[PDB]
Amino acid sequence: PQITLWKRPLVTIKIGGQLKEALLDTGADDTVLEEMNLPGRWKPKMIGGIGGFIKVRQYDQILIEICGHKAIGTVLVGPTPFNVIGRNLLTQIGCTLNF
Amino acid sequence: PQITLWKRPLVTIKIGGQLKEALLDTGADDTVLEEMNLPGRWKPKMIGGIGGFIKVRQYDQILIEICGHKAIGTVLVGPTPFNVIGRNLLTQIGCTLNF
Ligand SMILES: CC(C)CN(C[C@@H](O)[C@H](Cc1ccccc1)NC(=O)O[C@H]1CO[C@H]2OCC[C@H]21)S(=O)(=O)c1ccc(N)cc1
Repeated sequence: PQITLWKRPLVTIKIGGQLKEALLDTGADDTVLEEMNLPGRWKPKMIGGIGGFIKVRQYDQILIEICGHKAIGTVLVGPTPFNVIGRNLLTQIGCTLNF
Repeated sequence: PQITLWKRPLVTIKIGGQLKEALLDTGADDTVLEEMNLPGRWKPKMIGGIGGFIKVRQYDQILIEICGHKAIGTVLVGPTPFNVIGRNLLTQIGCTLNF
C-alpha cells in the first residue's frame, strides 16, 4: 500500500504469535520493540537513540509479519518509547520512500 | 524520486541559507536539526526517543528545501546526533511510504 504521513505510520504487526502496534520508522536502522517475552536465545546489546543509549536483548532470525508481509531478521527488545520497525525489516517487505 | 532503505535515507536540505544532510524520518513527528544559530524567537521544548529526552529550541514557519521541494513549518534545534526531517515537513513535499 501507499501510506501518507499526516498521522503516524502505525501498523499492526504479528510476532511470536501476538499482535502489536508498531511505527514504520525510516530513521531507525534497527527494529526495537517494547518489553515482551520472545522465544529463543538472546544476547545483551546496546542501541543509541536521540536521548542516549539503552540496554536491549537482541533476538536474531525472528519472524515478524507487517501488514501481511513477512520478514525474518533481528529484533531488539528493550525500553523504547514505541515499537519501531526499522530499515532491517522495512527492506525485507520492500518498503521505499517516494515523493 | 524513490528512495530505498538499504542505507540511511540521507538527502541534502537547504535551511536558513545553508546546505545540510538530513534523514527522511517517518518515525519523527517533527523536524529536528543539529545545533545551529537561527535568528528569530523560539520556544523551549523537550522531545523524547530511545535513550530519553533532549532539550530543543522550537522555531516556527522555517523554510526548508528538501531535494528541490520547498516546505515551511516547525523546526526544532538542539543536540540531536542527526538532522531528521519529520512528518510535519514530509507531508508537505508529498512523501509516502510504499510497499
Ligand atoms: C524513536 C522514534 C519513535 C522517534 N525518533 C525518530 C527515529 O527515527 C530515530 C531517529 C534517530 C536516528 C539516528 C540517531 C538518533 C535518532 N531513530 C532511532 O532511534 O533509531 C535507533 C534504532 O535503530 C538505530 O538506528 C538509529 C538510531 C537507532 S527520535 O529521534 O527520538 C525523534 C522524536 C521526536 C521528534 N520530533 C523527532 C525525532
